[PDB]
Amino acid sequence: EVQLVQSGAEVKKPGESLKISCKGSGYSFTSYWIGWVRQMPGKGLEWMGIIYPGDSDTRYSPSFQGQVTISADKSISTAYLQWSSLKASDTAMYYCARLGGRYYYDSSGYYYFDYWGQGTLVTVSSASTKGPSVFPLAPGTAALGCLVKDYFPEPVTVSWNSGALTSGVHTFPAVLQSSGLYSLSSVVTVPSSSLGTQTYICNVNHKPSNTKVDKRVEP
Amino acid sequence: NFMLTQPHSVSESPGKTVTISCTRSSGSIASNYVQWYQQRPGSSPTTVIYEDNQRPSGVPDRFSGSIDSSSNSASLTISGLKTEDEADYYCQSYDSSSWVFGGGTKLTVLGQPKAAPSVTLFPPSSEELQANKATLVCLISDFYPGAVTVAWKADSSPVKAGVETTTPSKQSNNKYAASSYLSLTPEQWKSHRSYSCQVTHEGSTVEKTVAPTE
Repeated sequence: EVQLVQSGAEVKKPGESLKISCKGSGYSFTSYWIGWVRQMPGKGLEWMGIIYPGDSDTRYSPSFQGQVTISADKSISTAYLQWSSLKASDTAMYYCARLGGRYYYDSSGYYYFDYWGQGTLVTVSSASTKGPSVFPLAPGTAALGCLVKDYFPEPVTVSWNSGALTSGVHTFPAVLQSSGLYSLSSVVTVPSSSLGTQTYICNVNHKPSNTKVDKRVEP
Repeated sequence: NFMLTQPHSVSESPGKTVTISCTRSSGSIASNYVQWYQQRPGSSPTTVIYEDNQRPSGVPDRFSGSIDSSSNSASLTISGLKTEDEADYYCQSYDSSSWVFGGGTKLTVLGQPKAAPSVTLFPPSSEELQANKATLVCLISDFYPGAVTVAWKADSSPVKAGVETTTPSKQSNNKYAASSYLSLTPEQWKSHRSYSCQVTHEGSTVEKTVAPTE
């Protein structure tokens, strides 16, 4: 009937301290190693460290030693992970998991993580509101577009020729950069013959910063 | 003490069979037992195989594991592929002191034909360069399955500093799209003969190149 229930999602800012929790029910919390695992956006699982709640015996992965702090409060079956000073690069999902995985031949040893917490998404950003900077991307069929660069927060609207032009428009999902800001590109595919006799203008609106830019994209 | 390397992605049709390798970088793969975890989007991970080839209760016999000593690799095999098998799969092993996870392998259960990605690459605009900044824009679209690897090149040399890459996203037509950005100073852009965007999809690479001499 085992359950690892972690604390809620965190919206935090660089330089702030953070302490998230994992609470174990349905088993002897002092009888199992509890592990912490990181997973950054769109990336893989990295082991962070492990603790034996019975006596706070703690060990860290070398790639995390002294970067983070792991502890436990056995009286309430709760394990903790803790940063004294967050970086935006600490933005990730974090799981706790029970080291309950056994192999038959060994009645003492414990080798793998069997039960996992639900996860605690941690978002960290020092970015304040900022309007985008727009740049033109110049050209049987041709391609032209707009670079919408360095803005916060989402969303930002992009249209072409005040909305008149929809066919061949592909506005790409924005990239989230390590600076905390977003960028995206909008691209429209048009017949090359029209290049000389038709004007193409991208219209960018970003409400939070009241930014409104019109970029002509020329050959 | 080691790494576990898996393919970025694999795919097959419903009913067919597929295999994910996991290769140990250093020391024998048979030195320490391997686990395989399934992870669905949103969901937390679930053990599918442990102790090289054992199945946790409730894991269908379609899932199995093996060890290849000659290639120092572990493998997850899934036969009788069903659409719900679509997930990320991580191998996992032990150092005798530290837990090691594989990079992860996106498994796609095919629902439409494979589709090579269209790649469009744009150089810095004259206007952006005027601002003392420089951005290479590589737009990737219409690729299925939705898994790509993007490499940037200055001449021949790889570039990873100043690279921002999104995860793929579903387009309106059910295929996928992604974009990658390379940030340069105008001088870095001016002082190379060319820059290239490299998009690996299902084994083959698609490429586009721009140069500051137009």
